[PDB]
Amino acid sequence: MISKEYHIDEEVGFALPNPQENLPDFYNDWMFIAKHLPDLIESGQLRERVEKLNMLSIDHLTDHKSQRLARLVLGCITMAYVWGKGHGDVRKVLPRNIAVPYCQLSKKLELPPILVYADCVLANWKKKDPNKPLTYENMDVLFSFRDGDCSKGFFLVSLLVEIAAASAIKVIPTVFKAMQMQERDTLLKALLEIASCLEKALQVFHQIHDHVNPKAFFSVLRIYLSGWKGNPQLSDGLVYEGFWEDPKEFAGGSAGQSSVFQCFDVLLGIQQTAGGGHAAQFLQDMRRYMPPAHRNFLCSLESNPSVREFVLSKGDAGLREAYDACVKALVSLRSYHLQIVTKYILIPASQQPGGTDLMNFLKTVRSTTEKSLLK
Ligand SMILES: C[C@@H](C(=O)Nc1ccc(C#N)cc1)[C@H]1CC[C@@H](c2ccnc3ccccc32)CC1
Repeated sequence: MISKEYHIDEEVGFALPNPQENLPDFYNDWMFIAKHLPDLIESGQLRERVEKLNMLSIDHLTDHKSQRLARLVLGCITMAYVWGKGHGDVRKVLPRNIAVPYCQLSKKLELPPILVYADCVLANWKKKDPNKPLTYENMDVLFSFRDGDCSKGFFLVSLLVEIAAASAIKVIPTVFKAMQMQERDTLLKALLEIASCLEKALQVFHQIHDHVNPKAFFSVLRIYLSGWKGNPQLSDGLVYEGFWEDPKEFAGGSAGQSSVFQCFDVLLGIQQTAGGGHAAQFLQDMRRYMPPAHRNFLCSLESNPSVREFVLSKGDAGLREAYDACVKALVSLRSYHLQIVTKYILIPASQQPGGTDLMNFLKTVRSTTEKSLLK
């Protein structure tokens, strides 16, 4: 069984299980804004509310989950204050009232003060009826940016795929032991179970199409998931008033912050972070934007001896086809993602009178995965 000190749930994997929906009543003022970003934005009174808050303390955030719930709240608020209505009227300074508690709550959690995927996907969800299983119709998110930003779709579908991969994560310890103990039949069985679980994860990703439409994602939701690294409209980054003196640059959320988007490449000995290509560095950098425990899990995989070198050594066609199945499944997940980015960005972007740096990254990530095959 996997170590609980990495905070992987036998059931939900890298998602946070049964996330806190409510902060202690001390924090009712934060909760009210995050619950109503749509309304407060469209009114034009979102910045008014934030600027009129008191500097609350983080010291009443006790349990890990209430701390994770706060970080999701402040991170939604921060993106709303910075980006506004999403049409270019931008704030370059985050008020102490909010920047200070946020930067504190982050340092405690080892995360940066910007909304990351482990916020708005892994900790942003509830099951309506506890007894029923984790299907979309039984699920909701906790927070959103504008009406019809399709944020429910993009986050829950992401999350479901994360859950679909939990099944595969479960097996990783079975692999490394079979190598350590030289149990070949057992290793093959495992690689096949893992491959099946990613074929499953692909069918879940297909659900994307029912719950997101192109116009809304390109023009709206993309705006609120943008950060301030290499961004022209915030050339130097964000001032976190009262916590840091200078403005700091921080990246927008991306699929690259998903552990699952990394853990299997690493398991299979695909050197995504070596060699140093633009894409290679970007995946290494986003590891620092993951929960500390989850960054630790990936790093300790690089520490175990290579699954690729072992399979290559044995001259065993069954192990090769089995290893190939896991690699081919990942190629499917990258190819489907390429299809999604076409439908959801590049086409819309061609209708408004960055966009493509993302495609290169995935053509590279895919080409590096396809070249990691044997037969
Ligand atoms: C929809 C997609 C996403 O971008 N979510 C997402 C949601 C919110 C933010 C933010 N702020 C950023 C990102 C998710 C994550 C990637 C995943 C996937 C694709 C390709 N290759 C894979 C390989 C192994 C496992 C999963 C893979 C598909 C599901």
